[PDB]
Amino acid sequence: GSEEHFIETISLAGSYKDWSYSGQSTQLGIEFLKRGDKSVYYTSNPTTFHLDGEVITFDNLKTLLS
Repeated sequence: GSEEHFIETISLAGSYKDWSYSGQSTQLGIEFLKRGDKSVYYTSNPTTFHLDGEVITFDNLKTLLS
C-alpha cells in the first residue's frame, strides 16, 4: 500500500513543513513524527501509525498535519 511508500519518504527527508522526524523508544511505540509535546508513533511489520498511543490511518494523519 502507498502509505508504506510514504514511510520511506519520511526517512529520505527527515522533516515535514512544520514537523520534525524522530525515532526514540516509548511505551506507545517508536516515535516517527514530533512537534512540541505532540508525537506520532509506529510499530508493526506492515504500514502503521498512531497519535499518543491510539492508531490512526493516513486520513487521520493528513488532517492532523494540515
